[PDB]
Amino acid sequence: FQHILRLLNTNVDGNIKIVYALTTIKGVGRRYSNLVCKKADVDLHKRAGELTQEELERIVQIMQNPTHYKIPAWFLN
Amino acid sequence: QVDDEYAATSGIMDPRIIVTTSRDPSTRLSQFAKEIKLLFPNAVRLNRGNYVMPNLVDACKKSGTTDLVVLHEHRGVPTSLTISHFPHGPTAQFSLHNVVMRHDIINAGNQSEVNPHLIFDNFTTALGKRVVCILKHLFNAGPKKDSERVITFANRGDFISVRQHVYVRTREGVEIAEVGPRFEMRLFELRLGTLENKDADVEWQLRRFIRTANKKDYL
Amino acid sequence: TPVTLAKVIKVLGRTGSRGGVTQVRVEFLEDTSRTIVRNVKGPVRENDILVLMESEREARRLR
Amino acid sequence: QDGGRVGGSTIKSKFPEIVALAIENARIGEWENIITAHKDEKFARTWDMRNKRVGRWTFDTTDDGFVKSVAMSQCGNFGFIGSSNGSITIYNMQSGILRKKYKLHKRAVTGISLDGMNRKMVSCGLDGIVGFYDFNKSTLLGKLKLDA
Amino acid sequence: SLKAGERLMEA
Amino acid sequence: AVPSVQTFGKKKSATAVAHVKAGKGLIKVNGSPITLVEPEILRFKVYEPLLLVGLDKFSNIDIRVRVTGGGHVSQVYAIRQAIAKGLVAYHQKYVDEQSKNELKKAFTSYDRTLLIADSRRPEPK
Amino acid sequence: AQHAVILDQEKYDRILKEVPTYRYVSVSVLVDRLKIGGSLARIALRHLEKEGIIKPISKHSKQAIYT
Amino acid sequence: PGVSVRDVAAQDFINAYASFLQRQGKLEVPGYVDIVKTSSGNEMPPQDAEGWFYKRAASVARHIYMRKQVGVGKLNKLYGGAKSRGVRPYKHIDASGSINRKVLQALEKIGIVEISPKGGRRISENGQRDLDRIAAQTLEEDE
Amino acid sequence: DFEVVEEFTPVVLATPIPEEVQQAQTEIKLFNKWSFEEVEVKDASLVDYVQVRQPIFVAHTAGRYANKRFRKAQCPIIERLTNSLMMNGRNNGKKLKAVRIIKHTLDIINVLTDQNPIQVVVDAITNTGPREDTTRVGGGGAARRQAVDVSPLRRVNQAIALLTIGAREAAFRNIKTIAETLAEELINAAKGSSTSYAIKKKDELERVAKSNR
RNA sequence: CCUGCGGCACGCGCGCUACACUGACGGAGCCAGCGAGUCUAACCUUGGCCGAGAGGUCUUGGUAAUCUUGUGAAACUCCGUCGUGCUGGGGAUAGAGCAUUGUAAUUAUUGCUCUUCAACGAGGAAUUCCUAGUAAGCGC
Repeated sequence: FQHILRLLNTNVDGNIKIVYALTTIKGVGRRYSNLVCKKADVDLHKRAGELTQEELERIVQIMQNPTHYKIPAWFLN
Repeated sequence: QVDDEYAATSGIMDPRIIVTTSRDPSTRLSQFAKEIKLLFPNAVRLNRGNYVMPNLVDACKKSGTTDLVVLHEHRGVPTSLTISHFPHGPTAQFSLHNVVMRHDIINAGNQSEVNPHLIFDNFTTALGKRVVCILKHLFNAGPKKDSERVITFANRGDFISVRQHVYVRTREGVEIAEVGPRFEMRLFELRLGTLENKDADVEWQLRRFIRTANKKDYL
Repeated sequence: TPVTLAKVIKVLGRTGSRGGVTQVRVEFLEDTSRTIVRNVKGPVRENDILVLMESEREARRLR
Repeated sequence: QDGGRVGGSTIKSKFPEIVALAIENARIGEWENIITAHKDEKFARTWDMRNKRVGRWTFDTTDDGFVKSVAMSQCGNFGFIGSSNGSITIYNMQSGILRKKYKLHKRAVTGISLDGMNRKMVSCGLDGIVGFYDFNKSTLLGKLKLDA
Repeated sequence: SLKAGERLMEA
Repeated sequence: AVPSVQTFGKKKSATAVAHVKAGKGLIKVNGSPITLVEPEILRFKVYEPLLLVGLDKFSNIDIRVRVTGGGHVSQVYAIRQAIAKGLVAYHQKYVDEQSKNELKKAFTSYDRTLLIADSRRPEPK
Repeated sequence: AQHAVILDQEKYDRILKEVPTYRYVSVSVLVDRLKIGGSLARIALRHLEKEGIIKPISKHSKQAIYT
Repeated sequence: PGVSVRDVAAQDFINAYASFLQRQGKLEVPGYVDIVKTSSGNEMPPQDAEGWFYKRAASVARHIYMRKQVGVGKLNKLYGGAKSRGVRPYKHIDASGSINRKVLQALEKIGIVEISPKGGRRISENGQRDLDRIAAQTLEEDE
Repeated sequence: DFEVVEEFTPVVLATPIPEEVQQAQTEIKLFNKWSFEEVEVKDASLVDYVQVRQPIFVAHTAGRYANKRFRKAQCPIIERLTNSLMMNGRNNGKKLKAVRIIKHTLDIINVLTDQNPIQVVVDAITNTGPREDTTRVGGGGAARRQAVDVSPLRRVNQAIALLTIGAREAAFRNIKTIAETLAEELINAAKGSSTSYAIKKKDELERVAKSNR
């Protein structure tokens, strides 16, 4: 367990769901945070204080580069 | 001579009238129906909601009332008013412009509620005598010679202007003061049926769109 | 603290009582002899049983 | 009514002789009002009085006993049948349908009645029991035993 | 001023 | 021919046209069995004419009911009305009379709204 | 990183060393100070495995877990 | 002793048949199917992007079955809900046309429906068979 | 000794009526679970105002109870408890939500205290309804609290009011919904544990009325 | 915020919104009534097809208890996700793009799509409407 963490210059609070912890990043939708956990094969109902840095950057590679991971173009911010 | 609809009742039976409101009334006009309920005697206020105009008419001819007073409003300011005599009698949709509700002013008290004298001014036209005989029968017959409140219906400039007054008589002059609503009022259509009917014969109808519309009076 | 029930005989009319409060001659249930003129608060009719926390006071007018 | 044909000998012989009859005259001319119990038959026929004819319904005992006593309600809606094995079947009189089957006696029932108010019902057996029924409810009110 | 019937009772 | 009896059932603005004919014991509402009525809590509000009198008396009859108008609730008060009326008007026609007065006294003691339309016509005070 | 268990690896200790103590619901399981390094309601979950001898209650659910 | 889909409750039917067409595997779910919102006044795409298109075909089949023929403009209005306009009043809006048109072209390949005369789409004798089949399977779920 | 045979064939239907419903034709049960028999109002003077004699299936008798003065008494109190649950502008005119709460609430009272839910609800109303309530006097501008007695219809009306308000207020910002906290009320109001809303608030209304009488 | 009345930064009146768990969100269940609708023209519009949507498009029925339309309206119901955190409650302010009406949309006509995520934790003194299918909720 590691609490408050930094993803794409944004401090992500650890004791909440990653489907909702990613939504504190500016502009990214709730459904957009719902898709990336599905695309990165991450359990939706985990807390953000989980998720080892192996599975973190796979979310990062999808989130900062959407169009190379079959993300629909309307679904960006 | 009284009108043919009012002829059988004319002086014999007191009227009983109903003041009711349009549909989901604003709290300003739901006050204002009570000033109409107070301006006449024998007036009860039945709040209307999810009644239809058939089953509020048809459940009123049954119970037996002389006529029906329904109001409308714009954003709290009441605008319209109809009186409709029930035993297949006429109706008169009035537009009323300058209103001052009684609840705005001060807690000066409460009205006299006794039988009023009336004042009808400047009714010359035969259609003007229709509006006389259709308004006059909303009051209980035969007021006392010394009752103290008098209700004026004044017709300067085709807008029937009605005010409510009390009076006392001093050693020389009469001195009056105003209670109750100020109206301007204007009838604009006059059916021979009730306000239910909507295809009855139109005795009079305010034509707006006519080359000589602004010229005549009672037209 | 024993509680004595009472059955209502006759509501009282024309007595000048404060609004909301009505005045009632009750009859004791456990001994059908006595009566006590108590006041009610809610809506009451005859032939209903009323609950008295105290028997011996006998309520007068409330102006 | 049913459509299947009636079972009987084609050389028509008369009904076996009648040992118990009951008749209540209250609803005559609209359905049957005469119930007769024939000698040594497990059923017991009905008769219309006004048309002078055997009625269309026949009443069975449902426990293979001989009918020794019959009665009708004063309203003329219920037909009692007292079997020779205790069973008191109560058939209705419009349709001939079965409604209630009473079981108190063990020997032959030899008389039923219903009171005037259609409330209480009696029965008497060869075992000596005189049972007193309620009929609105189906409860046994009481039970009396004589000697013989 | 007492209401009548009460003024019977204290008289 | 076929013995039938047609009765109506009416709540707020919902009709209920219940044909009752001698048959095998199926009970349909809008071409669907009566175990599939919509509001799912008020399903026992329409089992009342089934279960008050006893489910035996439906063994020989059909109850075809079709409803229009109304809402979710005010149709359920129409199918419980037209099944009660459609049952108690078949025993006075094609079955025995003493059945009918047993039924009409059964639905009465439970709820009289099954039979006659409780019309909430207005009152002016 | 660092072990993916503790404080909650102690919260485990005092967890199964007090849960059998009380017990009650999830609003009550809210006590002991529920934080990250694990999860909230999930507590009762792995607590459905063994038992205790006491009560419980559900929310969006609906149960009286004899944990 | 015989079953029609009308003998099976609405949902438990479209539930077991939408999971029959997934195990069946031949449907042709089109190319997008994760990104579309399905309707007029919708907010989010379906909460189950796995089994929704098969949930919806399994609905569409039970609906054209019970009817003579129903077109695409008709599936929209059935599947359109109320749209929240925000600070404005709610009103009815038809669903997405491409979706329900691509359930119809795609149920003609498995033969569960066919072009009708008079217009629309109609259930095919083969799809009338399959639907009656699983209407029994669901009926018999009672062990 | 004696037997009545009233049913002659095994009654089976072409439409399958389930096993729990065909069993329900012997006694009428509330929500097909709860018997109105063996349910006694354990306080006299409250019989003829708490009406549990006529059994009912669901708590939805849509009959007219507002017209006469005391027609309100014969409402079967389980419905009269559901009617006081829809008292808020977020809640007016939603009865099927309220009936679904009570059927979920009456289950909870069983699971906790096995007895009956409906014996508890009757025993709740007997406890919380006050016995002497205090009224305001005129007194010529200086108002003192004058203590009087209370009619047994008001004893029921205010009892039902305090329970549902006590449940609606205690479940204001909690994970516990209306359904569970009301069962926390009625169980505590049955014992009169002074840890419920209404047993507390009665114990001012009978406290204040003792102070000035 | 919308609107009316005053005032000329503000005073007043009618109102709409939400503050959330009796909720929101996602599926799913699916039920009204009053109504309107095209000629010398472009009306109400099913159905098919295309578009995440808004909309587009090829066709059709209807001068109408005939076709739209069973206006499959909304609250509401169930199953699920959220878990009391200005939280997933609330959607103001605003950035960027795509549509529609129109000779003309800048001072945004409106609609749609993504992002931005404010006040507001039940509202002082005041004060409105209301007695049964009504009050209030809710859509047409």
